[PDB]
Amino acid sequence: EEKGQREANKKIEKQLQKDKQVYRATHRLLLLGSGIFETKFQVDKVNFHMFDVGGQRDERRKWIQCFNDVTAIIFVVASSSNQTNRLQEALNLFKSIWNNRWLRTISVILFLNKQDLLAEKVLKIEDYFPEFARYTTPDPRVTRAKYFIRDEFLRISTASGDGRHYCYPHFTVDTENIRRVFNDCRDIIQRMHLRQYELL
Amino acid sequence: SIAQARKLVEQLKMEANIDRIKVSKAAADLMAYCEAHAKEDPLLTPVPASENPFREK
Amino acid sequence: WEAGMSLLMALVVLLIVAGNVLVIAAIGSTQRLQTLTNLFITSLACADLVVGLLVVPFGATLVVRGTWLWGSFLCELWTSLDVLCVTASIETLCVIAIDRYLAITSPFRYQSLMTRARAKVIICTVWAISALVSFLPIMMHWWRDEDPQALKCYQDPGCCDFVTNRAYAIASSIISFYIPLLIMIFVYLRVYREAKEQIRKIDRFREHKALKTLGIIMGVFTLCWLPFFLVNIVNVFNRDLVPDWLFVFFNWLGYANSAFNPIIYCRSPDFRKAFKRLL
Amino acid sequence: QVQLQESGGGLVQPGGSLRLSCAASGFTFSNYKMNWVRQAPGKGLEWVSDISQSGASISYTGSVKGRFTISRDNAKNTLYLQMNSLKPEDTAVYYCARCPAPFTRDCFDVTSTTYAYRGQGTQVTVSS
Amino acid sequence: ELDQLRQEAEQLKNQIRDARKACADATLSQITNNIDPVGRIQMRTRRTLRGHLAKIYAMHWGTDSRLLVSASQDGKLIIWDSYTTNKVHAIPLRSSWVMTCAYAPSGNYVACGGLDNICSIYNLKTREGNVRVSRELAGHTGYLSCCRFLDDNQIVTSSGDTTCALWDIETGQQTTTFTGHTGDVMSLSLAPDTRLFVSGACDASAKLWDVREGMCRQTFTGHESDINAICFFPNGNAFATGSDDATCRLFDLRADQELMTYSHDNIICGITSVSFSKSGRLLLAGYDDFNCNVWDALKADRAGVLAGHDNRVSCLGVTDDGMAVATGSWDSFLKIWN
Ligand SMILES: CC(C)NC[C@H](O)c1ccc(O)c(O)c1
Repeated sequence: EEKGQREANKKIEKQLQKDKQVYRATHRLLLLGSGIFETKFQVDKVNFHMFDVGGQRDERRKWIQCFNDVTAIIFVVASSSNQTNRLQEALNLFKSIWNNRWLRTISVILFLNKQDLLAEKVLKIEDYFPEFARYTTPDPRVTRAKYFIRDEFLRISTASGDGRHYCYPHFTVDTENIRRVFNDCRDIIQRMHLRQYELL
Repeated sequence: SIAQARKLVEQLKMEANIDRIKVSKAAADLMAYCEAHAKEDPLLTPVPASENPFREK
Repeated sequence: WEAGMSLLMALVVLLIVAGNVLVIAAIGSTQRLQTLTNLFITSLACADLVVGLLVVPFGATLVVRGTWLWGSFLCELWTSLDVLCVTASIETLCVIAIDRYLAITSPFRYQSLMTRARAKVIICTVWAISALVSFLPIMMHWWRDEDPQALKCYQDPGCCDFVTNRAYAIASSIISFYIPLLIMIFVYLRVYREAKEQIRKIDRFREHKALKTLGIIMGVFTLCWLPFFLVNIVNVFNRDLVPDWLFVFFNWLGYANSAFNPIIYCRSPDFRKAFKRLL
Repeated sequence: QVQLQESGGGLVQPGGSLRLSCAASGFTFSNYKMNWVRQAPGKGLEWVSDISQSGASISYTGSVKGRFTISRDNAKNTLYLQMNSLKPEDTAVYYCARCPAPFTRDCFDVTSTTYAYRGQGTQVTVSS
Repeated sequence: ELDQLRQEAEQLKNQIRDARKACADATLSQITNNIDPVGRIQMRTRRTLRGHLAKIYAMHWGTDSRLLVSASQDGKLIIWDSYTTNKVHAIPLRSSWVMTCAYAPSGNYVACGGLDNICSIYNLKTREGNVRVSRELAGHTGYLSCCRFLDDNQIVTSSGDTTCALWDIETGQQTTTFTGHTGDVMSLSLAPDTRLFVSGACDASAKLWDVREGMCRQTFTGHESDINAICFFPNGNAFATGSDDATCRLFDLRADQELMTYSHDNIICGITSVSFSKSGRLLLAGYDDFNCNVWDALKADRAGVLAGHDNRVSCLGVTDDGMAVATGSWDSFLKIWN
């Protein structure tokens, strides 16, 4: 029976070698902003699995830890948002994610969505963030507002980066969205390797 | 909001009628138990390697 | 003044051994350090350890005592072992450079292009190339020159000099230093370009840091090994240009290169922690 | 049991001043980062302010910057929110929230609508 | 008319508090002040099970004390033979994100689940010779955090939706539901009799449930943060809870009070898992600082340290015969200690 156990172990180990080679060739992304929703795509023969975590009850401090080793978190934010300050809520969520000890090495791809909404809105952002009256760009109104929000996020991000992770903000069409996720993942891996060699 | 308080009082009443012994009795019970099954704990009492199935058969 | 030379040789041996032994023990004891590239680092450390343990003491005896004292067979064996270990060390440095190049240039396929089995096969191939370039030629008398001075050097047991013919000198220098040098220059130029691009994307400190690291690596390697190989080629092409003591001194600088690899490739925080633990 | 009792809320004309006090019990008050949250009529829970363990790092929402002041007295295990120049847009129920875990910079779920470490809150009404 | 019920609640609370204060004869540390100190517990690693690609989230032994199942978020359920280190079974899972796994007392079935909000039950004894998915229990509105078998036809599960459920496996229906928690239920421990079970949630409270009635018997508080792990004492008259406040707490049932607290000033990390020894005098607790601590459950003095993992310890594995412990970690390795 020991020989049978050894044979079964050999078969299982061949299968596990195949599974290991297939597992390292895939990159897992956490989309944020029936328990889970998968989305598999391929860019330049590189496979990506994105996971939308629905069917949860808005208390994330426990099930978020499951994504300790993803390649990136795609953080979607509405630039426009009984109207509550949802932009500050997104800022606080981003700040809590950026400083979690189990996510201190995960880079975040920030997507500032609904730019046409904010555009038709500018002609209400100053009642919150009183610093908008002094901010200057580094119509002009929409540029001011969008770059101000991007700078708020970057200010949160560059306070504890530690060089281990970064933020990749974009203004947002799935074509360039997917292309950008691909390019940002490439940059993330490259920066990880460069930091490992004492070059960054 | 009224049923909340109502059957919350109900719940706390369910957990009110309970025979509670003194903590000394529970402490003594746990102590005597831990002491009665001492020889049967391999981790606490290292067993000779001959009978340990993780060193030799 | 010879006492100074003795002290210097002793200290060189001490540093080489100590450093490589520490690297080996650190990579073998801590599980966190048992990575893929650490296999190449282990190969390099073992090669430099064999150098410091066997090649340097006999060379030091040759230098101080002024002659060879262990016969002809041991002279041939020592020459072979020296060439083997030098070639292994330099080629392992080149392989580490190629591994970094692959990791940075193809970040997505690097998981499939590099495996532990492939790393083992690469290390075995490097050591086999070193063996077949060092031990086979020197023992089959293919490295022997036909000049009367070379004849006297080979015929006398108390003489162990590095006199070769054009063919063997050229081929050994090419397979040991020049090809690795070119490959390293290539890969590290590409790595510097990629680092500069990533720095531009992020944005002074970073450019300085990358330049300093790459300069340390390449300048140390070159400044230590290039003079000896240049003198070796020009010596096999013309004997009366370069004196002998300069040749031996450049060879010993090449040897001393063996003590800097632990400090150039094992300064990571995990390495520092393993060293603090052990030492 | 973990308890957070808020008090000091009431009615005040526009442009007045108030001081909300949150008394904590059932945990080491000094090892946690504290927050003030609020919920207005027909609205969701909105984060207002936060203060760190020592009391150095303080953060406000832009809507209240220059008016509200958060304070922490660790000797008495008390949190304070001093509000000045109150506007009708501040009418709401204010809650005193505690971060979930100690010795941490991240504060998750303080506005989750069912957070366990949040008090009952006090009413504030700014009107004639 | 609502204030009199407010003070009805007040009267109930005051009565229970005073009745608890009355049963305060003496502290556990007092009556246990004349026992023999356990001494330094020096355990070594005997087996290192490798093969998982990603972090391991849970493990369970099985009534044989030889085989054991492990779940890894690489999407794998591996059943190992701890004696020989050989892999007896390797099961690929639908959803990669698993959080718990259970070995049936009969050894014929295995169970897993996670962020998929489903409890998958696989059969192991098939004339086909290949492991299949025998059942899929659905109905939870949150992630599954723990599941435990009662027999080959009943399983108790805890979900992130602040609810627990008893499932009949043949019909695949939810026979009894257990509600009352105000946070995510993270762990559940079955009593040896299988009639009661305790559950700890993120509201910093534990609850004792009777299986055959679907009602909460007792509630226990005293932790300052979320409770991540809960384990029954071998006799079934007490239990232990590990929390994010960097402490462990031993509670008693018949006393209805907290009995003991295990903590140290230099420990500022949370507890991820707990488990007793066969005698129950050694309390093993895994921490986020990559180590495991062995406390003297009667003296509250740390007696041992298991330090062989380079990442977060996620599960503990005391066997039924008490011969070995199993530790899983986020480093993708399992370790057997004796
Ligand atoms: C003193 C001699 C034996 N050392 C020669 C030197 O170590 C060397 C190493 C590698 C070579 O390819 C070589 O031609 C010469």
